[PDB]
This record gives sequence, C-alpha cells and structure tokens, in this order.
Amino acid sequence: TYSPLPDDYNCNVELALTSDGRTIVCYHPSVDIPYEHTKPIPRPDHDQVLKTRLEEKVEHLEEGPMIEQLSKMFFTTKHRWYPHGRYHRCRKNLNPPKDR
Amino acid sequence: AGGQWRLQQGLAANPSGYGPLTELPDWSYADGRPAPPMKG
Amino acid sequence: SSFSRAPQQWATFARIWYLLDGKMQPPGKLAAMASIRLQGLHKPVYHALSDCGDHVVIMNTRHIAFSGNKWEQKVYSSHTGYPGGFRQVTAAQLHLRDPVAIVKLAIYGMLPKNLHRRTMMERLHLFPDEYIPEDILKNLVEELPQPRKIPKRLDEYTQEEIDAFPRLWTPPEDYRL
Amino acid sequence: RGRIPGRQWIGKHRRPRFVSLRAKQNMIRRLEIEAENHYWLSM
Amino acid sequence: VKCTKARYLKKKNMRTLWINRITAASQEHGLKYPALIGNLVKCQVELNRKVLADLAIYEPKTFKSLAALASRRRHEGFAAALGDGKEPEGIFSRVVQYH
Amino acid sequence: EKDIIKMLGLEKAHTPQVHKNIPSVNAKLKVVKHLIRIKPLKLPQGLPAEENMSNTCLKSTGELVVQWHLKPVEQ
Amino acid sequence: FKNKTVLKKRCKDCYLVKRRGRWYVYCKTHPRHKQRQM
Amino acid sequence: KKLIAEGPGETVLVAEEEAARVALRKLYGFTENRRPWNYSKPK
Amino acid sequence: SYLPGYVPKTSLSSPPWPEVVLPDPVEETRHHAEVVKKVNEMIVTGQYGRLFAVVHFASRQWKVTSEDLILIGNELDLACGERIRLEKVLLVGADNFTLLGKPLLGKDLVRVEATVIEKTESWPRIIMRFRKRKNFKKKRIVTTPQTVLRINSIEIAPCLL
Amino acid sequence: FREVVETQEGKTTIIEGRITATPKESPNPPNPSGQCPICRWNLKHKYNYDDVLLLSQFIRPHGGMLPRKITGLCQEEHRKIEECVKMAHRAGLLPNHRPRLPEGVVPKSKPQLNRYLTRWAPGSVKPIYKKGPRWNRVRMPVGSPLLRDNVCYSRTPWKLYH
Ligand code: FES
Ligand SMILES: [K+]
Ligand SMILES: [Mg+2]
Ligand SMILES: [Zn+2]
Repeated sequence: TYSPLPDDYNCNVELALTSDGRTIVCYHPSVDIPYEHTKPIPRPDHDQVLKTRLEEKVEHLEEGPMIEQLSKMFFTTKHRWYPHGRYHRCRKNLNPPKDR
Repeated sequence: AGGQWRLQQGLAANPSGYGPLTELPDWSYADGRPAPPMKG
Repeated sequence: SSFSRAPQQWATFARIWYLLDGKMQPPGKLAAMASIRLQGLHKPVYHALSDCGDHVVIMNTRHIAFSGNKWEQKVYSSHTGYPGGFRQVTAAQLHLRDPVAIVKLAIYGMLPKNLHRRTMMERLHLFPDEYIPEDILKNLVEELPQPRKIPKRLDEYTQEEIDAFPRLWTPPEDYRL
Repeated sequence: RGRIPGRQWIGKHRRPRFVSLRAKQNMIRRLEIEAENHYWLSM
Repeated sequence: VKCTKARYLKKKNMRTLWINRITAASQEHGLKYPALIGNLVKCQVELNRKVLADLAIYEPKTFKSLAALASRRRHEGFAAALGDGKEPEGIFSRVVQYH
Repeated sequence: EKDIIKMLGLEKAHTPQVHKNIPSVNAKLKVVKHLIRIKPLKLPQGLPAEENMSNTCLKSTGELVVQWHLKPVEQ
Repeated sequence: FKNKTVLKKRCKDCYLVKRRGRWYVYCKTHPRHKQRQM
Repeated sequence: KKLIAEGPGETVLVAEEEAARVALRKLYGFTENRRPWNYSKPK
Repeated sequence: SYLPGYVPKTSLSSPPWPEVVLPDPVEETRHHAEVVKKVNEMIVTGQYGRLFAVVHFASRQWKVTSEDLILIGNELDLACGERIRLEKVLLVGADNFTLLGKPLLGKDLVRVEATVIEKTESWPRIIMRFRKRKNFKKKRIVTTPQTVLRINSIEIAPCLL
Repeated sequence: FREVVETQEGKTTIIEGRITATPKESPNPPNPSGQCPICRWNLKHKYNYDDVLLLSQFIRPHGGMLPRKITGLCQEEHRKIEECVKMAHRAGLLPNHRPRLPEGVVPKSKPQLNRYLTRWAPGSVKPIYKKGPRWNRVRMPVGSPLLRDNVCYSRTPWKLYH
C-alpha cells in the first residue's frame, strides 16, 4: 500500500526494475476529473413600443481617471499605462523572429 | 552533487570522468560501421 | 494536450488566487509564502522577464502571533523627511495603528528590490477579521495550509487524551495544593 | 552609527570576524587528509 | 568587454534558472531540490538540470515519476540508516556495477 | 614549496602523479604534505604487461586495473 | 537609589529582588541602602 | 459521465469550443502526441 | 501497560514526519514483474504515439524527438546527408510509459537516428580585454564550427524482461 | 490533597482541614531506576512548552509552581518545567489556571497580542531602538536557553535568538 507520492492529482505512477536491474520502468497513466468533481456551466444569465435601441454611451475619461481605472482593473501600476517616446517607439522592432 | 556517494561506491566523483557515459562512442553510422575514435 | 496555441498560452500564463489564513501564524512565514506566490517562484515556467505572479489574499492579519517578546522589542522606524521627524514605534503600537501593516512590511521586505515589487504589492490583498469582498471571495482558487501548527490549550484536549497521558508522580495526601 | 575606525581589516581596531560551522568542518576535513598523508608517509 | 565577460554570467544565470524551476516542480510534488538531486544521483540517473527543467515544463508525468523514484530512494536510505546494516539492500538501492 | 611542487610535477591540480616510496621522495613530500593527497598504488591484477598497456585505468579507489571493458558485470 | 554594578547588602535588613528586568537591593530600616543594578 | 475532452479558454463559450475542438482532434486521430509520419524508405 | 522504552506522547516524543513502511521485497518484485510485462505488451502492440528521448551527445544532454533540429558547436567530420545513430540514450518516454537508463539504456531497447543537414561556422564572436590605466587593450574575433543534425526516428523495440 | 475551610458560625470562626482524593502515579514506569518522574517515564529532553498535559501536573490551581521537594524532580527538570509553565501562561495555554483575583476587582480591557516562546515578561523589556551593526547586533531572544539540550530532529539547531 506504499506510494512515494499520492496518485490523485496528475497520474498513477508505478515504478519497476527489469530483471537485469539495468532498466527502470515508469508507468504513468493520467488521471481523469470525476463527474462529481465538476460544476454545471452557468449558461442562464416587455411592452416596449420602441425598438431596443442600444448605443455605446461611454464618455472618454481624462488621463488620470482612465489610468487609475485600468490599473484597478488589471491590478497594475500607472507607469505601465503611461505612454513612451518616439525614441523607444522607433527602437522597438516591428518584425520580431518567431520560433514556432 | 553526489561526488562523495560516487567515491564511496567506487566511481569517479565527477560523472564526466572515467566510465561508460564518457568513454563510449557518441555515434555510429546507421549501416553499422563504427565511427572513428574521439580525439579526447 | 491537443490545445490550440492561444488557449494553451492563456492556460499556461494565468493568474491563480491563493488564500492564506493568518490566524495565530508567524508573520515571517506568511510573508515568505506570499512572496513566493507573488514572485511566481512556485511555477516551473517562472522567469523574471514575464508576469508569473499570482494573487494572494491573507485573512486574519489582526490575529498574528510573534515569537518571544517581539511585540515589545521589535521596532519599526521611519522618517517624515522634516527635521525632528524620526519616528520609531513598537510592533504592538504599529499593529494597533494599522492591523495590516506588519504583514505588508514583511512581504515588502521579502520581495525583490526592483520595480516589480509595487506590482506584486498591488496583486497582494490583505484583509483582517475574516472579512473578504464578494468578488475576491468568488475569484479564489486554492487555500494554502497554515505554516505553523496551532497548539491546543489545556481545555481543548479531550478526556481520552487526558486519560492516555499517564500520571507521573504521587503527591502527598496531606499537601494543601 | 556603527563605524570601524580606519580600514576595516587592518589597524589597531578591526571589524571582528567569527568562525562558522562550515569553516570548522572544512578545516577538520583538511586535517584528516593531512593525517592520512602522515600515515602513508610513515611506511 | 561587457560582451566578452557576459559569457561567464550567462551559464551561471541559466543554471540558477534551472535550479529555480526544478525547485518549483519539487515543491509542487512535495519534495526539495537537494532531496531530488541527491536521490536521483543515487539511482545512477545522470540527467542534468537543463534536461530536468525541460521535463518539468513539458513532461509533468515523467517528472512526477522521477520525483517518486527519488522519494523511494530517500525512504530506502532512511530505512538503511535506521537499520543496523544487517538488512538486505533495497530494490532501488542496488547499484549496477561496471568494469 | 612552490619549487618542490614544480619538481614533483604537480603543477596542475587534481592530476595524479606516480612516485617511488623511497626516503628522498618522502622527504620532498614532507615539505608539501599540506598541499597534496597521498595514496598507495594498489595493483589487484599485477603490473600492466606489454599487451595490456592500453586498457589500463586508475580508479578513484587507488587501483590500477589492467582490463577496462566499459561494460557491466554479468555476475 | 544609587546605580551600582555589583550590588551588595549593606545590612541584614537589605533584601534583593528582581523587578523590571533589573536587580534592586531594597531596605526599610536604612533607606539609604537602596541600590539599583546598572 | 465519462470525460472525452477538456478545453481551456478565457470565457465559458471559448473553453467549450476548445473542448469540442480537442474532442474532434481525438476522434479524427490528429492529436498533438500522435505517431509521427513515417519517412523511412520503402523496404 | 508500558513496555520498556515507552515514551508518553509529547511534542518531541515522536518524530515530526510520518513513518514509512516499504513493501515486502518478494511482493514488490512480483509487482515489478507485472508492470514490466504490461509495459512490454504495450510496446509490442504499439499503444504509443510520439516518443521523446534524452540522449548524451557533444558533452551535453539533448531532449529531442522526431523532426527536431540540434546545433552542435563542433565539426563531426561527416558529409551532409549522412545518417548516424546516437548510441548514448539516457531516457525514453511516451504518453504512458517512461524508461530510464542506469546511466544508459540498451542499444537493442532504444535506437535514435539523426541526419547531418548543414555544416557552417558561428557568427563572429568578439573577445576584447581592456585594463584601466595600464595601456592594455587587445581584441580577437573567432568563428566556431557548427553542425546541424535533424532527428529522424526514435524507434523502440520490445526487449524488457 | 488537603483543603482548609473557614466558617464564621455564630460569631465563632472555625478553621477545619479535610483530606480529599489524590492522584497516584501510573503503574509500571518504563524506567523504574530513574530518580525523577521525568527520567522514570523517559521524558527527558523530550518535552516542550506546549505539553500542557505534562506541565499541569506540577502546577498549582491558580498557575503557581509546586515545590521541587514535593514534586520529586531534580533541579534541572524543575527549572525547565518552570520555564515551560511560564511560557505556556504567556501563550495562554492554561485558561483554567488563572491568577486569583480579589472580590470586586474587574481587570480593565487590554489589547490582545498572541505570543509564544516568550522568555521575558512582556512588561519588563524595552524597545530595541538601536539594533547595532551586524558584528554587534542586538538579537531578540526567542525560547528558553535551558531547553537547548532537547532533541532536534531537524538538522538546523534551535535558534534561541532572532
Ligand atoms: S529526571 Fe532524572 S535526574 Fe531528574
Ligand atoms: K583600523
Ligand atoms: Mg574607514
Ligand atoms: Zn539596608
């Protein structure tokens, strides 16, 4: 009943040695998430004479409030949202290499 | 790491020293012809 | 895992929310765990030139425990910059003035001394008295175990354990204990 | 506020230095090696 | 001059990054970097830290198997140390002798 | 001490060198005994003959084996 | 009180007690015998 | 009540679409860890 | 009720780690035999996909698979297009099973083949040494040879047990 | 044990003593040859401040300490148990054992500060305003130096000064 590691999160690890002792065999089939350990998808979320006329109504906040909103939204600081200069903009490479 | 254990077991402290991992040929031809010996 | 490139990258570089209970726990150990989680040193894909940090929410910061006499010996010092503006306070005074200051200062001291430390502090969350906002409670993922095991008081021990622990000496029958 | 007069490691007053456990272990190891050298030179 | 001298620091930085990633994986699996490296060496598994980090990033199940092997070797070593030495060597404690 | 090391030939560290267990060599070694490690040369299989002068290996245990197959023992 | 390094009892009435982390030689018959550890 | 595929994403709909794509790949045999194409000469 | 050597349960009476009871050697040997048999049956039936191998080459370890490219900073004295076999394999792995060598796997067990596809020289490397206030300044430019190998097939054979 | 009762009956105070049931040592000690209960039960170097089940057997109901002669312990174990009991009291591990308060005296509200391994009294030490240099650092004492000989399973020895 001895197990070096628990077998309930990633895979069932079984270790063995060949007869000559020169080869170590590792058998690790992955575990599957049980049905009981899952949540259902939250799919669920008038006499209107006029149509549902919805328009984008968001005024542009100033630099300060906008940067504060972005920092609070993304859990960051204001310096990242503050702009940069033409020197760095032109130094940045527009065609970076791609591995895969 | 493990140099003392290797010395106790009778092997070189550095795994890159004498042994099959270092002195065996690195490669050989697919047709089976042995490769020329390494300069080291 | 046969994932597409964008879902795979989004899954790999994702932020996880950890919860840490500070109920009678060493502030230094709490700060070490929080610093590890904030730096992302717990991830095999960690690198400095990336954002591998995870959100940490520490509760019960008011109920931290200091070993020894640190509440009276440990001193936090600061300077307002003006002449005669050098202020030193004890750990107890700082805790009374701000119940989330000691853990915050410990985490700030343990984090790397670079420009990412402020972002890590922003991602860090501290709440006293077991109160957490609904958003923060809903976006939680994992709860880290407490580092220090809380000892039990004499009244907490069960009668079974009391009977199991044997008597060691026989007091005189005439003593006035 | 804690100053060492003059240079730290030279002069009449110096910054104190303290021996560590690993330093003691290293010295003991070298002493054992030299003792074995003495034994092997004994014959 | 900086370019010439940075070639020494590049290897040190790479090794430090590999050690950090291996430590992260070991902590995820419940072990530590020394208890992993030493117990893998005791099993005649000569995998360098770069390969170990690559396995931790891309082969989580293989790395878990390696961690289980290291933990088993560590437990066998603890048992041997606790014993008087008369006990036979463990299955994974045997060393394949070369000549 | 520098000159005695140079005469002994131990200019490169961690490089084994062979010397004769004679009083003069011992006297030379006694001056640099705090910089060197000394072991006895153990010959479990005898001196290397002319034929097996290329299959010799000096193990970390101080043994000069004359056969080096780079293969595990079948046993 | 008088600060001293080696506290001594000037009379038999003097008694030693450790308070506030420091030793004190208190006395009642001769209050001048009161001493504080330095 | 048997898992056939799992998909990650930023939203529930995207994750479900990715899970369906993974299931389709598994059914069609175009898994990422599939057997590589054999380029050996006809022998 | 207290045998000799008994210690009442306190904070330091028992070690702070749980005790480990290793399996019996004979039963564990039987379990190992069963595991080896089932893994060998999987290998025979071909119930595996892409294989990855950690091998030793050019004084370092490479984790490679099929269609991979490796750049060795050394000339191998071979013509381009030649196929070679990497004989130093330390690890082989698949989705379900992993085999480790001590410290190397069997040649019959695992065979890894590569093809030489390119022989080049590295980009110029500058070695500049400058010493302050000593009129000491020297510069060198070097170009190390390089060889590109494409891994063609990592083939395993049933040889366990 | 023995209890004393004072009754002011009819302007005539009567002081009486009565004998109540007393605990006895558990039978078959593992080490009968020991000269103290600790060494008889092989608890030497194997207890700490958190062992309230052990500390409570040598303390008064109000939190005091029992005489060494009455307990039967040796001087070293007596001092160690006294230090452990002080640390337990400072850590609040003995809620039942509290100092006796005179009638009509209600303690004022005080801030609560959880603590453990408290060597000195909380109201005796002064703040470390000047820590000093590294070679002359003023360390904060943690734990009791008397427990330096306790078993240390960890490789790192106990740090008695932080
Ligand atoms: S416990 Fe043995 S001498 Fe006191
Ligand atoms: K000086
Ligand atoms: Mg100076
Ligand atoms: Zn007096």
